[PDB]
Amino acid sequence: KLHKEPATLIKAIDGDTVKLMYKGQPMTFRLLLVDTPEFNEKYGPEASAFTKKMHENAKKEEVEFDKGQRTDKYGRGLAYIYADGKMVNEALVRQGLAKVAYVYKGNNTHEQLLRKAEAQAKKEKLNIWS
Ligand SMILES: Cc1cn([C@H]2C[C@H](OP(=O)(O)O)[C@@H](COP(=O)(O)O)O2)c(=O)[nH]c1=O
Ligand SMILES: [Ca+2]
Repeated sequence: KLHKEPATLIKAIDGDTVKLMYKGQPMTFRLLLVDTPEFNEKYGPEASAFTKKMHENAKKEEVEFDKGQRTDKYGRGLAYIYADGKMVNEALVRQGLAKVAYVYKGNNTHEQLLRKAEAQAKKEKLNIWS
């Protein structure tokens, strides 16, 4: 029911935002359903590094919008972002580098997937959960 669409990296930003070219236009994307620590907070650097590596090493980046709001109040695109088929949002949670967060009704298709990842991260006492 959701669809992956093409994009190309313009620039890594931090754990939960990235600059991508989408339909030929530069956009800042904010990753749905997650919150990484800000760069100055604990695990912030590690979260940014993690996403910078995923995004930059990817051959193919893709954007998947949910069923709701596609842009937030700051004009950031709201999407699930995939790096060579692997969801960055979920990877962050699974590594304990983000919390599931900002779960608004109707842009929450992958909520349960991410919560499962968070439970596994917490069980493994990874990073934020250490
Ligand atoms: C993830 C997400 C954030 N936002 C807004 C809510 C928060 O508003 P406030 O700025 O007023 O706190 C902010 C959190 O983003 P950041 O975590 O990037 O700051 O982004 C949405 O509106 N929709 C979303 O899906
Ligand atoms: Ca954040």
